Amino acid sequence: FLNPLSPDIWMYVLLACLGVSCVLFVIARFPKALSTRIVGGIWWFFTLIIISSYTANLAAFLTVERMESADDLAKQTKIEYGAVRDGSTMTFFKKSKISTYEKM
Amino acid sequence: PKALSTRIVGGIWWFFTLIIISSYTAN
Amino acid sequence: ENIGGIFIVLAAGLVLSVFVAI
Repeated sequence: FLNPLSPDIWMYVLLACLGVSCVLFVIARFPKALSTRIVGGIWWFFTLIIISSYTANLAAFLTVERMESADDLAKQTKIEYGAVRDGSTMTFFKKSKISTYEKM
Repeated sequence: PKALSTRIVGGIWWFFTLIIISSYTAN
Repeated sequence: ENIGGIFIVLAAGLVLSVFVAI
């Protein structure tokens, strides 16, 4: 469930959340409110990208996982398919003049 | 931060509901 | 990849605050 965003990144979620939060320890130890008006606005506009990056990357996976008869078997090759040797079913396909069964 | 305990859990509401609304949009 | 394109814009506003008042 978290793999809709690469796990190389859930740590970098923290690092910047730390690097902004540490400024309150600059204020206390180590214009008006422009100092934090720039940070919180760039931060908001930044974290507002991570959500859209996540939402689209999730939708990009979820739409793809909504794309998956004899035709379905016929028009592909990953799934092997067959019949009992020298039985009426094998003969049916061997003698079928219908395209798809002929393909199979 | 003033009211630390309520606010730090407030992220595990705000970021939590973010997971739902993002999941909702994608689904 | 495109993941990291805005980690620099993130890192842009961080140093931009340091040179505001001191």
